[PDB]
Amino acid sequence: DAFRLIDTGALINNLEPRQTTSNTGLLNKANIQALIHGLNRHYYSLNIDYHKTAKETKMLMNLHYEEKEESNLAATKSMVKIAEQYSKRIEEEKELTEEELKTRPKKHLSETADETLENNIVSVLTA
Amino acid sequence: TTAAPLLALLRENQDSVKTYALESINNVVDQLWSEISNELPDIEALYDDDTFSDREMAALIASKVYYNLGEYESAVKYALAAKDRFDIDEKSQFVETIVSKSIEMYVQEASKQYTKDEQFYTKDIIDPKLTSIFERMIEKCLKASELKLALGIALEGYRLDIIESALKSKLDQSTSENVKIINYLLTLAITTVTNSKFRSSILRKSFDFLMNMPNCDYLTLNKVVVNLNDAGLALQLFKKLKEENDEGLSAQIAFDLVSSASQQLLEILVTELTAQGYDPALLNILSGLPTCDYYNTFLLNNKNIDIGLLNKSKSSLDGKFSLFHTAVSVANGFMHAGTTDNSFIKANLPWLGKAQNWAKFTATASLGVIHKGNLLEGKKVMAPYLPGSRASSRFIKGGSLYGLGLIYAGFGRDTTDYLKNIIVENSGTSGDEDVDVLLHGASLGIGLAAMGSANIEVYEALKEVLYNDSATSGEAAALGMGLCMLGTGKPEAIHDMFTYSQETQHGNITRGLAVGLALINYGRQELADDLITKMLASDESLLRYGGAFTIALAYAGTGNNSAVKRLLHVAVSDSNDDVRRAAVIALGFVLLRDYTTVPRIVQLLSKSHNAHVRCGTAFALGIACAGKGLQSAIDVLDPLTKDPVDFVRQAAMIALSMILIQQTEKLNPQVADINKNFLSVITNKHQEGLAKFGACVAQGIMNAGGRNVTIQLENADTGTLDTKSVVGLVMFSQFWYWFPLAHFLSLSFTPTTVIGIRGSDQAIPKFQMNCYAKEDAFSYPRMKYSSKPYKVDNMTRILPQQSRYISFIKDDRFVPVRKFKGNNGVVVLRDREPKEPVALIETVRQMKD
Amino acid sequence: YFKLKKLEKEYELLTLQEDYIKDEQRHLKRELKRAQEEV
Amino acid sequence: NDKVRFIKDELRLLQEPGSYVGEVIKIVSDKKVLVKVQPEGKYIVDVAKDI
Repeated sequence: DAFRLIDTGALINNLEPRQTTSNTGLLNKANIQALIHGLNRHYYSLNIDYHKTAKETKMLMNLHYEEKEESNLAATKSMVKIAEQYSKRIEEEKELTEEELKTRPKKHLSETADETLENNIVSVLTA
Repeated sequence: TTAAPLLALLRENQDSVKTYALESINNVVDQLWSEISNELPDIEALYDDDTFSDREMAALIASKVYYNLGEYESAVKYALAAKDRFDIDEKSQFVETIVSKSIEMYVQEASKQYTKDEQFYTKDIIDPKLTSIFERMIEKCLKASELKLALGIALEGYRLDIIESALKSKLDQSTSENVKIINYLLTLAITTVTNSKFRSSILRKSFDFLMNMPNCDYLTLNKVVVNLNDAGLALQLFKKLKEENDEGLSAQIAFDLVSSASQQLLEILVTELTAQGYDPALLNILSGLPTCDYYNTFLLNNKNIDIGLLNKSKSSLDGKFSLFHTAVSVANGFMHAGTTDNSFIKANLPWLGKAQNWAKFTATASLGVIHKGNLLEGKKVMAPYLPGSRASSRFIKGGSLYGLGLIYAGFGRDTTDYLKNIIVENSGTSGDEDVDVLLHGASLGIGLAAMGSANIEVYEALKEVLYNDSATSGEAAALGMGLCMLGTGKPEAIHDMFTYSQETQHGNITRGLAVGLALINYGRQELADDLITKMLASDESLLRYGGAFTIALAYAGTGNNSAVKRLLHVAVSDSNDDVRRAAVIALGFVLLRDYTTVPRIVQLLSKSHNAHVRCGTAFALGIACAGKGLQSAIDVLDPLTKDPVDFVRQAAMIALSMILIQQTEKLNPQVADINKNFLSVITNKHQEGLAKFGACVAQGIMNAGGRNVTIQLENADTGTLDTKSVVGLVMFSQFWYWFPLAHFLSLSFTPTTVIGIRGSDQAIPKFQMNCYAKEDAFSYPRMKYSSKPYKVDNMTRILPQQSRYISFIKDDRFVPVRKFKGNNGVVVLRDREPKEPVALIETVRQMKD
Repeated sequence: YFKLKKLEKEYELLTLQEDYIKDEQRHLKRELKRAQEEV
Repeated sequence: NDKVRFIKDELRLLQEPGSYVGEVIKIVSDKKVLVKVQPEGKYIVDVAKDI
């Protein structure tokens, strides 16, 4: 939040500045919102806005062939453990399956299976 | 039974064998169609043979090949080659289908060829085989005596030959039923026909249909002209009514075209009829001068408002928290609108002292809404507030210039030279603070005075105002040029205002030009797609705000299915809260054709997140349904009332104020609990600042003009929209940036009353009118079923539900013409045997002239 | 004939409601991922 | 959408001071119940209107 001093010229003693009243509210904490129009001199509330352009948007979009090689690094070391990677996932699903048999759970079984589905699609992308 | 033996004889050469084998297939079809599909190449081979004359029967069977397989594309082509072999009167399952399938192919091929040329039905561009079968069903509908399907099938086929032939043949004399069928032709040309080119073509043909008959409805004549918006055909109405002038004919057309015609339509009727001669007593009626004067006496004497309502609301808060001084003038201007009552301002002295420059700017501007309707005293009462007299602040003079345009809006030809000369003198000298204040006020007054005017000097005077790099007076210049560009507007003004908006570093000027671009294109529909695409493609926040209003004004009234789809994608993908709320509120302008289906879309968008969106959806029922109202619209706005968010309650209370106008017991029982909640927010002192602002505005809209006026964008006479009401609501729909934008709502006030006019003396008589609406059933609030009748004189408060049973009494020798169409408004009367005047009602025009 | 064209206008209203829900519900997934991480 | 609206509105519930823990001992005809808090002392409060 910002707090602006008083240069007047629209004000002199007491007047009504700050057109375009919309969006958020006062907030702050306690004393600043106690006096707004009465005493505007040393403190009053404000709002914060940010301006962007078309070029500045793509400047932060660089997060996603350099990344192509880095994508194959995860599948490179996984080829050694590909037997041990799928084994630990299937054996984990076997214990989660017996959990539903003793109920008479689904969230723990769904989250475990979702991680296995994405790992199988990435391995196909290497071919 | 197999088709092999019957189809094996077609491979030899004989005259009798080819005929006998072909006729055997036409008799047995539903059994043998299995093997015929494989032998189809052998059947179609004889169709191309010139020496084979049985192809009419061969193509008839070949058409049944694809007809039994479900493909109707090729079944129509081969069926037309049968000629006399295909019987129209057979009325079998094959005949009643292929003929119906040819109608669907006739509509699809006509609309695609209509854009290239409109004469395609006459020329050979269209398939003549599909035209012959199309005209056979036309004569079939004539034998059943149905004019709805006969004239309705030619609308979607884009052909003017059948409409002229069928309508003129059924004209008899008597002519009461012929006008109704022509009236249905106009109604079916709106909803069914979405194209403006074909809709205007029917209006040009429908006008000559009533002129050929000696007895025709004169109200339907103006209904066609205003829909077409052509001043050429309007001149033929006055020439026909010149030597035929009657007490109830030439006078009725004068008042009905006041609000129906646009600004450019009124300029031609006055100029053209001046050289050829015109009635000197009817001069001012075309311009609309007495129109505002007739309702000045109605609002002054019949005013039902109480002074205690504005006294308890104003005295509730004063001094500290000065944002509430705006809401005082909002509720004050509405209730006193048209009554010319200044006593409330001078009543409380401390309220004028606690007002600051921006607060006195609203208080001084409040005189324009209150004193509206009197154009003679407009500058006389506000004279001390006008420039030229030294005041305590410069903003006081600016408030008078804004209030100056409120009274003179559209009549400002007298005040045009006064406001324009101030702008020209301030165009070369600017940059000072006190100079920009006088320029900001004059730019607002000239906008309403020049509203609808094509004058270039007014646009050029406000064009150089934005080039001084001063945003103090620049906010008014952006909104001033938009009212001058209404309707067609200037084509070069689109690219100039759009390019300068991106190069402007001022916040108020950039947001003002986006609203002005929407005012440039009015009713353009697909013609505005060039500006709509460029505004939505920009990444700026303020440019995307005005892009939603451009679709609202261009598609206002009758809309397009592609216009709403564009508004939905802008309010979703874009993350700007101000742009999302601008697209959801624009949906009310495109739905103005039908107010019943408006809450269906609103109820889906009112439950979403981003409360800014829930505010724009709240007015969607207040922009459209305010003209009529619906009980389902209350349940949609019900959960928005309990929302603890401050700026949402402002959207709920204001939207319910316009729908509940003139509602009481045995009408809308929900008004009791809603109206009491308006005073509960003012009574409760624990509410926030924005919570009490909407309570003072909601109570002022319901009680506006002593509850003698309503807010309606359109009433059904000609079928068009009011320029002053629709454009004036666009500015009222936005309260966010500059608080007292509600003063633009005064242009949309529609009073509901029945004012009779005696054509002999062109005066206002006084007599009781027979009606079935009694205060025991249909009544109005003071400070369903109909049984017993009721009588009331002229110039009285009449509800829109009470205007259906209004009937004049002929014992006083007054012959009504329009009688009752189901709504209010001036109804010109007649006189049977004039002898002496009976009664007269003294209006404000007696004290002036 | 009057009620026949009202059925075609009903399909346009159901199409606008169908295209909005599919666009809004898929947009809620982007807002749900933000709302859960911000709180 | 309701799941999204409830999560965004949780900030108002997170800022709520919460509630204490106590035990009921005796009651009176004034709708004032005696609540004994384990860490703190005893407090006589008013029962809810729904109970």
